[PDB]
This record gives sequence, structure tokens and C-alpha cells, in this order.
Amino acid sequence: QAGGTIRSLLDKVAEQEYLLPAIRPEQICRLFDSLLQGYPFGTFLFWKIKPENRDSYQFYQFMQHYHERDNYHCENVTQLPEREFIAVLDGQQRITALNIGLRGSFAWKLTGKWWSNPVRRLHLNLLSKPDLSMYDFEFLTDDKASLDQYWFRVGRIMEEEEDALIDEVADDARLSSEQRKEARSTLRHLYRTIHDKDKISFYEESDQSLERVLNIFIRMNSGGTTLSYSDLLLSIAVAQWSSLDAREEIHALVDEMNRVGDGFNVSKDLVLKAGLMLSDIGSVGFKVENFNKENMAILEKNWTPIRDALLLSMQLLASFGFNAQNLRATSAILPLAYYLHHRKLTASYLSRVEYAVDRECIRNWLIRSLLKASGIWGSGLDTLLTMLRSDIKQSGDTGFPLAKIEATMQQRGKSLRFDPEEISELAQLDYGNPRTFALLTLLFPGFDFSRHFHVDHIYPKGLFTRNKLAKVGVPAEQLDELIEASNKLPNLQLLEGTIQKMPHEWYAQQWPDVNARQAHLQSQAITSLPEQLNQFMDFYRERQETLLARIRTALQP
Amino acid sequence: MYQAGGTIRSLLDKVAEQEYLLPAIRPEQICRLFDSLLQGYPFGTFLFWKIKPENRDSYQFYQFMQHYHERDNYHCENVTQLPEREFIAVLDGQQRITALNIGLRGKLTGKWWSNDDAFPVRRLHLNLLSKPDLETGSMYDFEFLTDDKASDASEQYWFRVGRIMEEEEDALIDEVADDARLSSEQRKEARSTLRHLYRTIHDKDKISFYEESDQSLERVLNIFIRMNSGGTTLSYSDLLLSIAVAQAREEIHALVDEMNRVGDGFNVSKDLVLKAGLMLSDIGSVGFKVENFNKENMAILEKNWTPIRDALLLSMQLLASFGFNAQNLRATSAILPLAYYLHHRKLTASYLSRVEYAVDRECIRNWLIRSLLKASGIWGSGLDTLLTMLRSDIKQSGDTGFPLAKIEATMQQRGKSLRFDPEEISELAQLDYGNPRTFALLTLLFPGFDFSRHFHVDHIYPKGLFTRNKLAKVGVPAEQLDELIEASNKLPNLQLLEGTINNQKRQKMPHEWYAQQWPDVNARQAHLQSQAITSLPEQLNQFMDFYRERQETLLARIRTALQ
Ligand SMILES: [Cl-]
Repeated sequence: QAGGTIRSLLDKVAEQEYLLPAIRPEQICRLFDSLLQGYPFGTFLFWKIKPENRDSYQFYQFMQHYHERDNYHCENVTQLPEREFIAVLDGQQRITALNIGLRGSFAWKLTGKWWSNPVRRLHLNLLSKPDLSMYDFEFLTDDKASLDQYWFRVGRIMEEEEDALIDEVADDARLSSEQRKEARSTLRHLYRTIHDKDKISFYEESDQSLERVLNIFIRMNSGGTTLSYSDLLLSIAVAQWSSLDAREEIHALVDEMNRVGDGFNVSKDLVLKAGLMLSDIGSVGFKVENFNKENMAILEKNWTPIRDALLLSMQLLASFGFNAQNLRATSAILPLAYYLHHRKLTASYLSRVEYAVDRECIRNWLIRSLLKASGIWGSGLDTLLTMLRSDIKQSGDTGFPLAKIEATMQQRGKSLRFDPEEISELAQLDYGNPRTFALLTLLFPGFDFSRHFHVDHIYPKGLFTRNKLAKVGVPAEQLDELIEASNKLPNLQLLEGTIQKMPHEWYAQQWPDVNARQAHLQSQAITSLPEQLNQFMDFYRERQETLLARIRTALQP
Repeated sequence: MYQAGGTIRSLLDKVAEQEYLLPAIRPEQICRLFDSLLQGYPFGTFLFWKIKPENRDSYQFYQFMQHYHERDNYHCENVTQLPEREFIAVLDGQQRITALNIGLRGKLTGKWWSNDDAFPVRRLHLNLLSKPDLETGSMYDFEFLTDDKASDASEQYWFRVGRIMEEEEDALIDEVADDARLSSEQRKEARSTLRHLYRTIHDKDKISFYEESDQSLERVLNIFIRMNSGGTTLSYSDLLLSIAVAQAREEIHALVDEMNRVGDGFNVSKDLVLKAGLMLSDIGSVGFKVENFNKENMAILEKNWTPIRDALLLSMQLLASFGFNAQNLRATSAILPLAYYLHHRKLTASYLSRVEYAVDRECIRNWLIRSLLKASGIWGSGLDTLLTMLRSDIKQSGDTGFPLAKIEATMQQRGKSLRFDPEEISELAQLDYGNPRTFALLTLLFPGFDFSRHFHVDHIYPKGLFTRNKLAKVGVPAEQLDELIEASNKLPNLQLLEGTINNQKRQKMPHEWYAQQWPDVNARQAHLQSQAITSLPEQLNQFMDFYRERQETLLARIRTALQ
């Protein structure tokens, strides 16, 4: 146990003496800042395998070079060490983070534009300046760090000797006198922390008594680790209620809400934030300051109406057929739940046709809010929720105020008016985008979303395989130029009911009536259906031009 | 602020001064911590919350526990005196400080009414002549003892760890020195130990903490979790040693969930499946240790996987055919022997319907119920060894069926006997509504019942009629009151009722519900005589006359059914 060095540990990892029994870049950079800032590491748990049990278990190596496509699974042990070896039971991620940073690489898929066709390594600015962080660490590509901020690869601390690196900086003339001075202090801090410092601590033990020492660690070190601000806040908040049955009631509603229809995944966090919003509390932040005794008193005095409304909220989203896979913005339920609370609406709201227009007004808003790439439900959300809540109080007594909510949102910069580019992106959306279902719900508003339904390909994806298209006679150049489009909105439609024929056959053995067939089709924006698969592209580009103009109109206010 | 420095005396002294508080609400466990403390094992970093007096009256803080009383103080007391200056609310380390506090600063019949003889005050003690117990792996002996059980074992000198905080070092080192009860050489050993304690509670920096304000709790919290435990440490997840060697995580979770949904419900753990793995795959060692989870052992397990998966499910269903649920089967470690029997004989759901297995299922149930009625450790200690021997018995007798004869005798040799002692019999007749053992006793004493169809335990005389005030209308001595209301929950007022909660009976008194729902004189007479009800008083005043008469009727059946 006692103490130890990061260099010592990283090297036993390399010699494969430190292993792993079975089992975010920016976050690795954050460990390294905290480390160089002197935030100490906690104690780690280690298991020493007797040489007799060397073959008894299947150990795996830590990750050094990460590639989401190439190496993403912890590689198995290559050469079983010839002597005593250790397997880590706690601190795996902490160790892996140091390994990737000082001896490895990280390749993550770049977020590209919607038109789509990189091994980076850890670097530190020696002329690091603080940011209200203290030390700027970034995973960068070599050419992006050669930028004419003096960037240094932290990895060389493990490959070169201090004297060489200290000297390179001093012999660099791109740097002025005062600069080289700062750079040296910083480079030294790094070398003198990865090397020459007692940061690692480790409870170690053998097979027989491993049972006892894991439990000592759990008593002495933490048990039931804080789920961040979240379980803390819940803990803090529940501790200001008369009912010592409060903790449960929240978890209970969360469960009921997540079994409303086909299924949802809200968090206790949403319930707490909703509580604040519905209680007309002036701040809606998820902060312990806002979960005081006075604030939580209001919630406890109004819990039953608030719970009911949030449940009806999910019931309404499922009336519009949302589930855990298509609704990604749980933050959008909050305005809706304030509305059902302001008007004290009940389950009857979903049935009475008298409220049908208002339900379709809400859906218009929700869909358009979720169709925006991003910017509506992310940053600045707390100011928005506040101003949206306000709108509902001043003019919701009549009905949902879309006119006002639309412009309040424009003012906070979060307009729901789509640009020609945002519209062009929406017309090439892929099958998997959660935004796809909802675009179709808007474009095709007549459906019983309240009942089972799904999204399918007019021309089935099965036929879209390189051989099959070529058997029919598609230029080899156009192969794989169609298979990609087979999964794009112009070949996507909304169908009634749960989940082998070309569309024009299914549509003539299921739509015998010429007049009714022509209608279902024009209603699904299917203007024509060509019989040779080698004419699908003329179809695709035709439906798109039709849908593009239908998307513009449907998002015009 | 990261105070790496800090002593236990300082913490506890700030705890007593009500400056260290809590925002939100077992002895042996506390005792294990104290041994490890003196074994040098350090504490983890704690997280503390600074409260400026501008927000002092806004969050309802609570004190740590010191003198615990299941009946009186079982919840952290509210703040008696709020401090005027800045103060702290612990977020991490809540339990660890609450073990030091109670440690250095403070029954079985569960006759809840009795204040006396029913809540003995025990305080932490240490044997200064402690010695290595290579079984527990302990090197220091800490037990919670009462003053009498603390005062002449030749090698046990008990020191109340509490005086360390009230007396002076010199004084205690002197008391041990001027104690003629001790022997010269053994006086030296005591001193060395007493010193380590005084010098660990004081004079040694063991407490470490992060004191943070509201402004930046979010950030430093996150920083703490990065550098410290974020994966909530771990568990004895030997399941990993197998998803690895075997070529699974899903299958286990599946058996667990399916087994937990068989009847009205069960709450089994992944642990049982794995333990049954070794039990049913004939591995000579059933320990949940990592040693038996070897590549070659886990080879037999995946071959017997389909065979065991079924038996564990068949086991759970047999239990639900006996009315068992999460609420009434706390000792889930008793399923393991049952599963071996089903696997040995390769039975199926047809064991649950075919009348040819009735005598057999009833032999099993009797044993199971009897095993659970004992409040001692038939399924608490020496399990790996009992289970190992039961396996042998079941394997050598899987013909006529359950070797109950042999199983009882092997349990008797291992001291896990099921012959009931007269005193233990008497407490079974006084079992409360809550003790899960009660459900079973009723099913053992009333073996003719539809355990199959939905059923609930109810009270002959309804619980709602027993309110201090309600009994004054009928006129009862207020002398025996908080005890009469307790008897409303004991066995003589408890019965097995078919169906579910009948709100229509809670209102009526027994002679007003049986009298109508059972109109035939001959039928009622029997439904009742079968539920051990000889007479049913109609004046609530005579309840205690009914209780004693039934207790005598039930005591009779208990002695007949056991023994
Ligand atoms: Cl914000």
C-alpha cells in the first residue's frame, strides 16, 4: 500500500504485470489537470495472483491506443508474465486514463456535417493560462499542435530524459525569454509529477483473504458512491419533507412514468427540476441552493397535482407515440407539464375532441423543437424554461400559447424557424435518426399514433444488396450509391401496425381500387412507383423534391 | 479545501459541539471498522458542506446517532442546539463518522412493550490482551458488551473504548499498571494495546476531508469522484471471472429476473445462482471464494447450465406453491439444497401437479418451514459445510425421494438441529404479525389450505378495533393497555385467510362476520375448529380470555408438529 509513482505503475502495465479481470477524451484531460493541480488520487484495489493460479483466470490488458472502430475492446493478455502479476479491481479507469495519455492515443469519430465521408494524442500547453482549469490539456493531431500556445506531447515524458526536453524548450527561439521561463516551470511540474512523486496507493491481497480486504476497502473508503449532484440533491431535498416516505414517492412516479406506454426513461433529476418549475419557484436550477426547506415545502403541499400532471405529460407524449428511443429531449416535457398543471387538466384531456386542436398545437411545438439539430434544449435552458413558464401563466388559461412561446423562443435566440439548409438536411435524414419518425408525424399528420405503428422502406432494404441490384442491371458505379440512399427519408414512409415484395405489387394486391390507391399514395407523397430497381434514383430525387417543399410549408410559422 | 490532516478526537469533538451535522437520515460492522483502524488501514477522503449562517435556518440538519434505541432513538435526532457560526453537513462519510461517534460515545423475544430486560444498553469494548484470530483475520478483538458481560477470563481484559475520550492517558495506563488482577508480562501487553488506541483516536492524522461551499460544490464533487471511487468500488463480482473464462452475463441476469417473477414475487441475488452452480455441478467446494471460480471448474458449470437453469426455476415455483415470496423467505440460502434434489432426480413442472409427488412435496415443505422457524443460524453460519454434507445425503438417496431422515441427522451432527426446545416453542406461540417466521408457523399448523390461490394473514379480531381510545368505550384497565394492543398482533389473534384483503371483515367483529358468512351451525363450528377457534367472545373486554385459550390450543399443535 503506502505510496508510489505514476511512472512505476505505467511500466508494470507495459510489462503486463498490472492487468484487468474482464472489466470520454475531454474527461481524461480533466484528470490530468486535477493531477497537476495537486488534487490527490484515492487508494486503488489490487489482486495478486499466485503463480499456481496463473492459468486459472482469463486476464485482459489495459487500453493504450483507442480507436472506436479498430481497438475498442480490452485486448486479451498477449504473453502471460513469467512471475507474480496483479489484476486491478478498482481504479481501472483512472489507470487507463494515464496509460492513454502518457503512452497511448485516442481516435474518435469526428462530428462531421450532414454530408459525410483520426488518431489524436495527449498534449499540454507549456504556456498554459488559467480558465475560470489551470493547465490546458487537449487530445490533438500532430499537425494541429504544430500550429504557429506552445503544445508539448505529455507522452515524451515517458520516452525521453528530462534534461533533453528542458533543453529543447530553452533552445527554441520561437519563445521569448519570459516565455521559455514559464514553459520550463510547467514542463518541469509535469515531469516531476509523472515521475518523482508519491501519487499511487494500493490495497493488495491474495486469493484466500481477498474476500475480507475488499470489504475493508468498502467500509474505510466510500460505499454507495454519490451519484453526483443528482443523488446528493435527492438526498438533500427529501430531507426537508414531513413525509419520511418522500424518497420513495419520487422513485415511484419515475417508475410509473417510465411504464406509461411503450416505455420511457426519465430520471429522478427531471422530477426534481419539474417540481421547482411547477411550484412557481423563481429559480429552476438543479442546485442545492434551490432545494431549501421553504422551496420544498411548496412542493410537498402541491405534490399530488404535480405528480398527476407529469404522468399525463408522458401519457400525452405517448398519445403522440413517443418512447425512450424517439424522444431524446426529456427537457421538453417540462413546459408541457407546467401547462397541464396551470389548467388542472385530467386524463379526459386525451379523449375529448374538444381539446383535439390544443393537443395538435402542443405536438406541433414539440416536434419542431426536436427537429432542430441542436440549440433549443441544451445551453441557456434554465432562462428558457423560466420564460416559457411565464408565458403559460399569462395566456394558457385559454389554451397553449404557441404564438407567444414561438417568439419568446425567438428572443432567447432559440427560434423554431428552419433555414433552407436545416430544411435540406431534414430531407435526407436516415432511418435511425430519432428526428426521422417525428418529421414523418408532422408531414403525414393523419395516423392513429396512439396505436402500434412503425417506419418502413417503400422499397425494402433487403433488395438493396450489391449483387441483387447488379443482377437487375445497375451500373457498378451506381452500386453502393443507391444502397446508401435506400435508408434515406425519400424511401421511408409511415405504416400502420407492427413489422418481400416491390411496392407496386403490394400496393395493387392491397389497394385494388384505382381511385383509393392513387389517393393513399399521393397522401404518402408517393407520386409514382417505378417497376425496374434501376429507376429508383429518379423516384428518390422526385419524392425528395416533393417532400422538401412539404417540409418547408409544415415548418413555416 | 483538502485537509489531509485531522484526528478522530477533533472530528468527534466537533460532532459533540454540533458543528459537524448531517443533511439527511449493525454493531459487529462497527466493531470491524475499529479493528481495521488500529490495523493501520486508513479512511477515505470525506466530503463536507460549508453552511454560511445566512443559510443556517434553511435546510433542517440532523445530528449523528450516539446512544441507539430501536424503540426510542432509531432516527438521527434533529438539531437540539443550532450553532451560531459556520457549520458543516457531511455528505460523504456519514456512516463512518456515525460508527466512530457511537463507538466512542455510546432483544430476541422483542417484547416491545417491556422497557426493562428488553433493551440492554451495550457499549464498545476491546480486549487489551487481544490476539490474532486467524479465522476472522482479526488481530484486535472489539465486541459490544453490557457492563456485566464486560467485568474474569484469564486472557480477556475488557477496556471500554469510551473512557479514552473522558479520562487521561496517564490515568488509564496507571490503572492497568496498578491492577493486581494482571500478571507482570501480561501488564506490558495491555499497555502497548491501550496506547495504540489512545494514540490512534488522538495523536494520529487519520481523517481527511474536502470542505466546500455552495458556490463550487458541483465542481469539486465531480473532481472528487474522478480521483476517488466512481464505479462505487465493486462487489464480489466473480460473475466477471466467468463471463471471461466462459464463452453469459445476460443469462445470469435472466435466470435472476425470471426466478424473481415466478409467483407474487421473490428477491434472489445473482449470488445464489453462482453458488448453486458449484452445488449442482458437484464441485467439492461450494465456497463463493474466487478460488472455486477457476477456468476448469467453470467448465463444468456451463455444461450443467441448461440442467441447473431449469432446476433453480423449478425450485422457486415449488416455493410459491407453498406461499413463499420475497417478504416471507428471507433465508434464500435454503433453496440451494432443494435445487440439488430436483436436479438429482431431474424433475419438471410435473412434480408440481402429479399427485404422486404429494407425500414428497409435503416432506420437503415440513423441513423447510421447520428450518426457517428456528431463529438461530441453521442458514446463518457453517453453510458451505452443511450444504456440502446435505448434498451427499441427497445424492446417496434420490430414489423414494427426499432423504428427510438422513438430512435431519446430518444437520443434528453439525449442530443445526431442528428438535425444538420448550422455551423456543413458547416464543413461537407469541410470534408477532411481522416476523416472517409467523407465516410459516401458520402454514405448518394449518397444513390444509390453498397455498396455491391468493392468501393473506389476517387478524381474527381486527387490528383497527385496538386503539387506546376505542378500548375505553368498551372499558379496559388503562393499566394493561399498550400491552393489549400488542397482543392484537401476536399469534393467538392471527389466521390464514383465503383471497386478498377483505375490507368487509375489518369492520365486523368475529362473531358478526363468521356468524353471517358461515350460516350453517355445523359448518362454522368446523371452519373455526380447523382454525383453532374454540370460542369467539363478542365483548372486546374478553379479548385476553380468547388470546390465552387460543395460545393454549396453538401451543398444543406446535408441540405435536415439531418434536
Ligand atoms: Cl444554463
